[PDB]
Amino acid sequence: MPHAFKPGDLVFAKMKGYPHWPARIDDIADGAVKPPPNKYPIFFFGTHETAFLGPKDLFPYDKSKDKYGKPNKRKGFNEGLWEIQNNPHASYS
Ligand SMILES: c1cnc(N2CC[C@@]3(CCOC3)C2)cn1
Repeated sequence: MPHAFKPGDLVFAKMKGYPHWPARIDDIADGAVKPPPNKYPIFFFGTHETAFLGPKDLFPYDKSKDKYGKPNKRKGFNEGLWEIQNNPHASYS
């Protein structure tokens, strides 16, 4: 049965106005800005942007990839699909 989300988990993350997007739950570095309550730091592959999202917008990657893991015209998306599939735990700093 599912656990709560934890750093390192791979998802498609949904934001208003964008397609479900390959992403990971990030760690918060020592000294770094914490998310608001009930929110997770989401790192979007390809764009390499961070946003804070709750579980309603987080779809586990394994379950969702057949639906959401197809090329998209949007900037950074296809790079994002390569990242999540090929090196999802790398440093993208
Ligand atoms: C400015 C502000 N937010 C933006 N996005 C928020 C979600 C998004 C999906 C892929 O990367 C992150 C795009 C883009 N530009």
